[PDB]
Amino acid sequence: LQMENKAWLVHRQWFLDLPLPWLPGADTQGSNWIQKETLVTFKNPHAKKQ
Amino acid sequence: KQPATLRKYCIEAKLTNTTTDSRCPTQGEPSLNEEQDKRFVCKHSMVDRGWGNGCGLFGKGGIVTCAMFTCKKNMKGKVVQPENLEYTIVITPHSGEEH
Amino acid sequence: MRCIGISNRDFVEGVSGGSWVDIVLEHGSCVTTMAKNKPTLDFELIETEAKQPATLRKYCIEAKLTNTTTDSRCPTQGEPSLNEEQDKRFVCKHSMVDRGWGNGCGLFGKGGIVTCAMFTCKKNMKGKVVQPENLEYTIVITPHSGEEHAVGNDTGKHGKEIKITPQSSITEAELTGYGTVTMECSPRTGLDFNEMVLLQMENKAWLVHRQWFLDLPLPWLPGADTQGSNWIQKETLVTFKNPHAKKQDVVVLGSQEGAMHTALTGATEIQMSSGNLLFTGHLKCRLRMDKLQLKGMSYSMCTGKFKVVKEIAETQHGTIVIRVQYEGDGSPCKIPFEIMDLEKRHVLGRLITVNPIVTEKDSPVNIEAEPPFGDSYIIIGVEPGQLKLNWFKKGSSIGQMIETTMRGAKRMAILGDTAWDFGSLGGVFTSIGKALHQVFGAIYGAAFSGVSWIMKILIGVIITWIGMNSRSTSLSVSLVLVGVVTLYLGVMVQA
Amino acid sequence: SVALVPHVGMGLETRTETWMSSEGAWKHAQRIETWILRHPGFTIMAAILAYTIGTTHFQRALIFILLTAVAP
Amino acid sequence: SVALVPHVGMGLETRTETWMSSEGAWKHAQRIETWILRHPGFTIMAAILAYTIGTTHFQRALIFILLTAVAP
Amino acid sequence: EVQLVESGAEVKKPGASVKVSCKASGYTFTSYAMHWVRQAPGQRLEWMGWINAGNGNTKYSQKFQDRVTITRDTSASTAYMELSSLRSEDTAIYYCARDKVDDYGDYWFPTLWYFDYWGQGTLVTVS
Amino acid sequence: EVQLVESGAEVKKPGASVKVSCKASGYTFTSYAMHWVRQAPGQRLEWMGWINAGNGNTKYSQKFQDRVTITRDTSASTAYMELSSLRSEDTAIYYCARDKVDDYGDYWFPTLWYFDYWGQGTLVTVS
Amino acid sequence: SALTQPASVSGSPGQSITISCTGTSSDVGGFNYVSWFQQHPGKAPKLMLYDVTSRPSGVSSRFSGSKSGNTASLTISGLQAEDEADYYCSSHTSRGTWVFGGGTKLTVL
Amino acid sequence: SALTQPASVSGSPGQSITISCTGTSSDVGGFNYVSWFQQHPGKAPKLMLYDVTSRPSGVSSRFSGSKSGNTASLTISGLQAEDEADYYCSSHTSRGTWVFGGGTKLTVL
Ligand SMILES: *[C@@H]1O[C@H](CO)[C@@H](O)[C@H](O)[C@H]1NC(C)=O
Ligand SMILES: *[C@@H]1O[C@H](CO)[C@@H](O)[C@H](O)[C@H]1NC(C)=O
Ligand SMILES: *[C@@H]1O[C@H](CO)[C@@H](O)[C@H](O)[C@H]1NC(C)=O
Repeated sequence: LQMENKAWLVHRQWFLDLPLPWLPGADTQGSNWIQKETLVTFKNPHAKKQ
Repeated sequence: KQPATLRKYCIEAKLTNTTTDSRCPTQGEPSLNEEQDKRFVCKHSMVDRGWGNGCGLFGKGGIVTCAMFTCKKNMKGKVVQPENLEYTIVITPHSGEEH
Repeated sequence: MRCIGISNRDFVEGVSGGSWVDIVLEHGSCVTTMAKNKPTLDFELIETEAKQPATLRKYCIEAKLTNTTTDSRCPTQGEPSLNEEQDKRFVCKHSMVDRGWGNGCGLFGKGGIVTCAMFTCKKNMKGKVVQPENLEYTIVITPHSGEEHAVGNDTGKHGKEIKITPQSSITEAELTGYGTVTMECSPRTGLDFNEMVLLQMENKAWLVHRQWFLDLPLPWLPGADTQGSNWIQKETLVTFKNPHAKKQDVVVLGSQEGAMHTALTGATEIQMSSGNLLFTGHLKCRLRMDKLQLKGMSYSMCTGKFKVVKEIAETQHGTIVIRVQYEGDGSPCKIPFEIMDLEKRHVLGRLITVNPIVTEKDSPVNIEAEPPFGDSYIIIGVEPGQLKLNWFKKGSSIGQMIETTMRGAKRMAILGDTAWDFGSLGGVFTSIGKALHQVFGAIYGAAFSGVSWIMKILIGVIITWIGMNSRSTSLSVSLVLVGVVTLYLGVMVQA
Repeated sequence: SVALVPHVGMGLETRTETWMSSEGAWKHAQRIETWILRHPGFTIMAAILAYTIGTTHFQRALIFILLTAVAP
Repeated sequence: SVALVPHVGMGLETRTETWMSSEGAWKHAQRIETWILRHPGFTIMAAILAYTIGTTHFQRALIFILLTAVAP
Repeated sequence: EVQLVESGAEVKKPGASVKVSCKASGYTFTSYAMHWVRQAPGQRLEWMGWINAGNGNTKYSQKFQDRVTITRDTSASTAYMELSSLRSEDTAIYYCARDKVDDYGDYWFPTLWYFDYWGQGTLVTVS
Repeated sequence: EVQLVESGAEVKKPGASVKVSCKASGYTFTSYAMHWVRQAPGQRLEWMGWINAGNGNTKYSQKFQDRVTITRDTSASTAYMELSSLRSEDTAIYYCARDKVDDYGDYWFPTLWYFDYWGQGTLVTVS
Repeated sequence: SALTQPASVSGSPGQSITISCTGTSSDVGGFNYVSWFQQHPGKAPKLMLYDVTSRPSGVSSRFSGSKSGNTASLTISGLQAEDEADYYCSSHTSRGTWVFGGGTKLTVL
Repeated sequence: SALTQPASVSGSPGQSITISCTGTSSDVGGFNYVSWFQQHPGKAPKLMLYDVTSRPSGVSSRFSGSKSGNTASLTISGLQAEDEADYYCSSHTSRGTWVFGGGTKLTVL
């Protein structure tokens, strides 16, 4: 794994189950993030607009 | 020696192009052309409607909201097969030798 | 009018005792008042701002570390000492490296090391306490005037917005045509500040608990502090890497913006963008109604031939809303609206827009009334050219009272003891159930706190089982008020 | 870190919805249920250790639920 | 969120210390005790529930520590 | 008693940026919205406006997305629109229009009596 | 009924030691506080003097911390104020003050009606 | 992206003239926001009729409206020669946007 | 360590003039130690306001003060011809020092 300028050594079954929007590795332009629901939240207050 | 990424996550994203589409209570769910675009995030909820919303029928009309998911920080994870994994070991004897 | 179409609103009938009634109204609900006389009104909060805030404790979401200097000394010779350890911007840690002749010290032992790194915040997150004075509720009052195109009408100049504070007073409003109305409110008992910290991110804001806000694991800094560089709990945002017994190094630990947006689960969002506008909570209001003119007495009846100009349309809670329009002459006059049944004798099914009135023009009026739970005729005039509209309201047999039992119980779940301030001095029953709900809710409050969605259900299962096995008639003691009530509370939380 | 103790039981809840109603009401349950399906041996071991303690069925079920629920 | 499931009990460790040794080793033991000193009511009531169901002292202590642990 | 007035700017060569104002009066400006309607000379009205409020939100008009921008002002009670890179079809008269904002300040549902009072118009010219 | 007269200074040199006194009479001097403040002409009142008391304590003003030394006396019922190491901006007008002390002797908490009476102004120069 | 009211209508002063707008169910077939504007050839128009049938104060008691599904109509009972104006329309769509009518003028002689 | 009142204000005899001072969260906005001093050009200054609003003896009950957060207002009603003084501000801080205003100039014509 690699952050901005850091790097860890984790095993893959932990890595694949992170609740976070992922994308298949070897690709060009993203535009197809998979589980986008874990880094947005939708607010519906008072049963009015969301 | 030769890694290749298998899955990249996103750490910090941003949202642009927020759209919505509302509909009357007993006319079913709305639909947008942004809903089946995979770079938009969508969910179906419902708001309450009436004569003060220009609607009629006084019920709970459906609603969507769509917003373009745009990443700007990545957490990529590389992988290596167990070949091309090059160790380095030093060999040194107890010679009487300074430093 | 402006209440029709808003979900989970409620009606109150009665001005009994004197000429007053106690209502408590949230931001979501919209309470409608009725009497034997005394024309109907629609109340709800729209706005609640804290005027003048003052910061309590600034925290540190994101930091950076510069100017790393380390210092390490020989084994069995004291501790290291560095010039920038005197300053308290720098963060420090003593640890043990091992040393020898190759490190150039002698004695072959495990020596000391320090590392310094100065701390620089670049993303703040401050919380602002307000005292229960100087905060300004805004309550809107709209009568059922039957004015044209004003129903569900949450916008537009149609009612009276009066702004009450604890600085304020009786705050009476002369809403024209109908007289004055006075609201003796309690703007202190309801939302219970001095446990609230008006938290603030970059462009967001929450209403969090005080004691929760104080013990957060972020590095903090006291409120009134220019030159915000003396961060106090810097140890929880940097980590000291000493992987082997070789030398050590410092790294900062990212941004807890997303890590706190998970921490702010369950905290109700407010809006600190231009003024600290809250949209949370309730406001108990004693409402007395002894100067409400009715605006439609001293007018004669009609001669008939109305014209329905928008279709009869039921709302939630089973009330129709029609829109008719007078044709003829003698335009300031009453309306012969009455709902009755098949076979046409019994008048049954009351009104909510009591005394409908044609207000002197050819402007259509809006009439809300509650039909019975079956077939009914809705008659809109007198014998030359009346309107007999047929109607059928669904169900509503005993499902209505078993529905308002559940909804009254959820009002006792959202509100605490304040849900007993929804009626007008029951006396022998209301004023004692208030206190018993304050002691049952009081010893329920000093328990089950911090306990989540699931664990309330789990303790409900445990008390239910212990009650269902125990003896000496403690079954009803341990199931009814604790073993089942904590299950219902276990379902009706996490709003 | 700060993402623990997630500000749940404080009082302070009203008829308005919170910041993460329905995105945090079921994340704990599906978090431990996706924990069990990737570490089942602790569920077998906690089953047999909870079975041999507490010689009634409800104490066995309670210690099984709690010993499964402690491990994140 | 992602700040749970913290990659602890899955082997892979060596003599070299981890990303958080001596920091992420006592943080689940501090915030429980902070929650005890800041919410005593579920501690007394959990002691009464643990003392009620449970025959031996070991089961009462076990259900007490587990009910104390499952709450945040 | 409620007047919406504008400021007429006529000659602007194609390719440049043209700016139009809206001096509002008669009401508290932060609680009412402000639309912008374009009428090409002699034919159909057209909806340019982005739904300003007391906070400053907009609405993404698809035909007028990346050519025009909008600007509010709280102190002088004025709304501003900035059309950049105009053409010989972007020359027209420009109308402002007023709608009222929800009780929360979130202008999303309009009022049923939208477009109450308008401004007198600003004709522009290209060469 | 309360008047605070001062002592005047004719002409000084930058680097020398100017000195100004205050003959306070009409009230009890042994249990009140005495400040000293400098006013450049048309400028900010620079608070020079410190929190004198019955024992003459100090509170170090940051801009004048290592360049002024003040004393007092009780047998003459006066207060002392002398400023060594002058320069070409210290030439200004001086004033006095009055404030009551807490009954336990210590004076850090000031009272609500501070600066009751003032001096009359003694102008200093440089050459 | 428009409504399709006709080009021009006419009529003798004294009789009724219907001006009708046709649109999809995004704005008119579901919602009740279908307003009616007129402009005289001096300058800027005036809000003349509300949602379906309602009118502003000062509108001369004879302009009427209806909506028959995907089509809303504007009739003028008792025509006079003052009402020669460019009749327009407006509709709040389901997307949140407003659309307008194609443009209808009126002659009396 | 300073105060930010405007350097010059004006007003005819009969209308009201207000002078604000922005202070930090330790000297003005937190504590109720806010004073106001005018100064004649030939006379030493004199006490004019107490802690926030209250007054000594002497001055004739016209001057009212207020604190609106971090701003401290000096309201003057009914101006005269002998009030062309230099209305300074004052604040006892949190650490123990006294800060002062820069200066206001007042005229009538
Ligand atoms: C979003 O709006 C921006 C406006 O600058 C522009 O990129 C484009 O019109 C939109 N992008 C979409 C819809 O992908
Ligand atoms: C911190 O680093 C910068 C650049 O390396 C340097 O200019 C500055 O003096 C350093 N701070 C201290 C206190 O030495
Ligand atoms: C302590 O006070 C003396 C008084 O002259 C001053 O010179 C010195 O700088 C002060 N020390 C600090 C650390 O401020």
